[PDB]
Amino acid sequence: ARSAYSYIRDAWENPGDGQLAELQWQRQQEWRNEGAVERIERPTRLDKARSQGYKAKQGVIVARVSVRKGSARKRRHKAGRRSKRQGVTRITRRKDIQRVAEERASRTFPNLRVLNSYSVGQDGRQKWHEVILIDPNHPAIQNDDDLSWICADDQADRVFRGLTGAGRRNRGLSGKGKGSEKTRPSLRSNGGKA
Amino acid sequence: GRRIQGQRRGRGTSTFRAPSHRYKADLEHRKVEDGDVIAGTVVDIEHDPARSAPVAAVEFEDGDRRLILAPEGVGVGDELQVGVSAEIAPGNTLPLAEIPEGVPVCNVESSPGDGGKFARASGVNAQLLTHDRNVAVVKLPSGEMKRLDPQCRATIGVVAGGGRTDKPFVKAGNKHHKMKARGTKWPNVRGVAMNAVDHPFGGGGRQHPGKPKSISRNAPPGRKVGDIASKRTGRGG
Amino acid sequence: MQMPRRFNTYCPHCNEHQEHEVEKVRSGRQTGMKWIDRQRERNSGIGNDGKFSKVPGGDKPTKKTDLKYRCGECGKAHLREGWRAGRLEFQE
Amino acid sequence: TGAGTPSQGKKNTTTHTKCRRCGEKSYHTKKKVCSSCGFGKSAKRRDYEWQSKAGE
RNA sequence: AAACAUCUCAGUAUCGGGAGGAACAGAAAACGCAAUGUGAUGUCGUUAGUAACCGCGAGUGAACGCGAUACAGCCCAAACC
RNA sequence: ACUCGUACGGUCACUGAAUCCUGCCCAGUGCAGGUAUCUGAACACCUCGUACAAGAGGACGAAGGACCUGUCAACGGCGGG
RNA sequence: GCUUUACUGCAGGCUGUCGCUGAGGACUCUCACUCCGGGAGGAGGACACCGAUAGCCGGGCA
Ligand SMILES: [Cl-]
Ligand SMILES: [Cl-]
Ligand SMILES: [Cl-]
Ligand SMILES: [Cl-]
Ligand SMILES: [K+]
Ligand SMILES: [Mg+2]
Ligand SMILES: [Mg+2]
Ligand SMILES: [Mg+2]
Ligand SMILES: [Mg+2]
Ligand SMILES: [Mg+2]
Ligand SMILES: [Mg+2]
Ligand SMILES: [Mg+2]
Ligand SMILES: [Mg+2]
Ligand SMILES: [Mg+2]
Ligand SMILES: [Mg+2]
Ligand SMILES: [Mg+2]
Ligand SMILES: [Mg+2]
Ligand SMILES: [Mg+2]
Ligand SMILES: [Mg+2]
Ligand SMILES: [Mg+2]
Ligand SMILES: [Mg+2]
Ligand SMILES: [Mg+2]
Ligand SMILES: [Mg+2]
Ligand SMILES: [Mg+2]
Ligand code: NA
Ligand code: NA
Ligand code: NA
Ligand code: NA
Ligand code: NA
Ligand code: NA
Ligand code: NA
Ligand code: NA
Ligand code: NA
Ligand code: NA
Repeated sequence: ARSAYSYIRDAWENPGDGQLAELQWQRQQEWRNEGAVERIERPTRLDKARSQGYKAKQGVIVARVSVRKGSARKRRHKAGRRSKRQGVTRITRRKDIQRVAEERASRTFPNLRVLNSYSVGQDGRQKWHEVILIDPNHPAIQNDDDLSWICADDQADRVFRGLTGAGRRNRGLSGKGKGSEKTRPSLRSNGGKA
Repeated sequence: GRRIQGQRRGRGTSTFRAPSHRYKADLEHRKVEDGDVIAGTVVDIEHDPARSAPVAAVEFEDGDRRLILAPEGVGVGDELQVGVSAEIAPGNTLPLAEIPEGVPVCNVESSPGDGGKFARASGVNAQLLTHDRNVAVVKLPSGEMKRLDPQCRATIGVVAGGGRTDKPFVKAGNKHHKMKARGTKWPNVRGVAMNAVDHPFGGGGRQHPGKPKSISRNAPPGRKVGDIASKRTGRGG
Repeated sequence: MQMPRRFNTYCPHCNEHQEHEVEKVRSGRQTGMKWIDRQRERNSGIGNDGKFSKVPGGDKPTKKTDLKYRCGECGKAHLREGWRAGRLEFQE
Repeated sequence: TGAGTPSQGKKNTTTHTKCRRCGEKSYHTKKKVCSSCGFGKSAKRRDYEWQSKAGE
């Protein structure tokens, strides 16, 4: 039969309807008063967290991060620029908000490593994402066959190098075929053309 | 060109800042739980560097010693009172509602409890006109009719120091000394006396504004100079 | 100048002289779906839009004759070279 | 007053000094910042790619 | 580009953040010599200055495939406990 | 920032002590107010088109403009016959 | 470098629209949101702010 989890998931398909709607209307009031990075005891979306690698276990951490909505916060040019480069208003960053959130969280927990993240809504001026981080130095995790991979030395600061799921999709690596000529194996090896 | 003087201002550098560290007190009404049992005694009358007008030191029953926006006719020894039950005499502060119309008022709050915002300069005063259970109409020194919450506190009387504007400065030096006590760049160089690079009116073989002085409300900073959104100019008609 | 609305002449379709009807070519409406239309939308952005920032040329003192010749029997039309004409009016 | 020789006489102020971190006489004692290694400003050592030819 | 605005120089110079002895990528919601076909990913040779872009100007510019190098495939979430 | 400030304030400009004074001009330009009517973008709405979509048109119409007015110690003007 | 009713654009201002945003062509309310208040609570209120987009102005700047 349906897992209880399927009900959490099912509710988040429409965060604007039913109970979830009223719940969000309430929570955001408190969230808007919390910091930029708030560690939380439990994922707001269990099914999603668990689906992304979460586990009720020592060394597993979750944190809700708030990030502003919109385009790049850019300063107008202070020297000569051809029209093409005189823009300010329509310029958007190449890193999506979710990735920005994942980075702010990781910096907050210097010792932890980002495992994944998911969205938990937004109001008119900010978006909230919950990030799952892992303690690569805790034996509880070092002895976990489903997570100890994140303990390896080459997984250090993985979020800052775009090795995150959100980091990889944002890098245009989803497609294995047509369209990923200038993304795989890396954006940089392809002369930054994607 | 270069940013105009008006633009250098906003950065809040030393030249444009007020000598705050040299000011005495942030004149605001007291906060009373309620009742009115708050009365104090004028201990001294001091000079307020930020307003070129006198201010009075007052010791309150509950040991609190604070400077206050002093109205005309208040001396050492006098007893002032602040609250709903405050008496109706010069220097006492109480919500507009409790104030009898026709009475000149000063240091009027815009929102109840904000400590006072209107009518605070030398010799000016507000004029409570209408009452109501909803709105208290007051006439501000500019002549405007202001609808205020009757719960807004105010001080009875006109601000002290009246008539200061009556005497001319006579000389640059006097302006200078006063100006030194304010957040302002002085003296003033006319735009038309500058180079084009420095001001929209700069340049030319002779001095004159290069265009009409009346500028739109929508003009951007760096260009909004001269007569801002003037509804008219001159003295004609 | 003046010009007959109808007259006998060669119809390149019937391949034989027949009465034709002369008419001025009315402009057809654009659809905004040609490749150029797509390039305009796609290539216009921040700053100058190259060719898409250019604006409509001008006018020659007199324009050339822009007519359609319709075969009176097979109903098909053909085009001809035009000649400079300040004004062109038909007769009947 | 000339901006040259006559204005050189007032120069008896101490600014840049031997830096505790890098040893270069670049520690601005007024700003408490080394113009050479970044001491006082950055935990990381001051360095720029323009300090050498681009392809080197 | 014999001016110059899109274009070009160039995603270059330079700047911010970070990993490793190598990084990154990686076991198809692929390819599409259309097939009764291929079979994770890098890289090298080629495909090819071809397709594609472009005041359709000047310029710009791949991929599949093929020949090679080296080869390696797996773990969760959930169902049921 | 102005601002420990509040129109007897302080911002933006012009003229430049005193004395006697400071005429005429609102057409243009500027600013400001008003505006039946005209003009006026996008979203949503209606029609046609498309099993969808592109697209064409309609209705509605903000600021702004047209139009009217105020204003020269506003830019400036004060001729020929 | 500077100017402007040169060309082309870019900030900025005004204005419509969408999101935040809710209850019963004009209107009431309160629960988001904003502000005043130490607090209780008051004022404002689905507007304003902020995000997005559209038209006008736009040598302030390139
Ligand atoms: Cl990380
Ligand atoms: Cl003054
Ligand atoms: Cl014709
Ligand atoms: Cl194949
Ligand atoms: K260039
Ligand atoms: Mg590589
Ligand atoms: Mg104060
Ligand atoms: Mg004066
Ligand atoms: Mg000063
Ligand atoms: Mg002057
Ligand atoms: Mg000069
Ligand atoms: Mg200028
Ligand atoms: Mg003069
Ligand atoms: Mg003059
Ligand atoms: Mg453009
Ligand atoms: Mg010098
Ligand atoms: Mg050239
Ligand atoms: Mg050419
Ligand atoms: Mg290129
Ligand atoms: Mg291919
Ligand atoms: Mg297992
Ligand atoms: Mg002079
Ligand atoms: Mg506040
Ligand atoms: Mg220029
Ligand atoms: Na970290
Ligand atoms: Na690309
Ligand atoms: Na001038
Ligand atoms: Na494109
Ligand atoms: Na050249
Ligand atoms: Na040149
Ligand atoms: Na081009
Ligand atoms: Na073959
Ligand atoms: Na006039
Ligand atoms: Na006028």
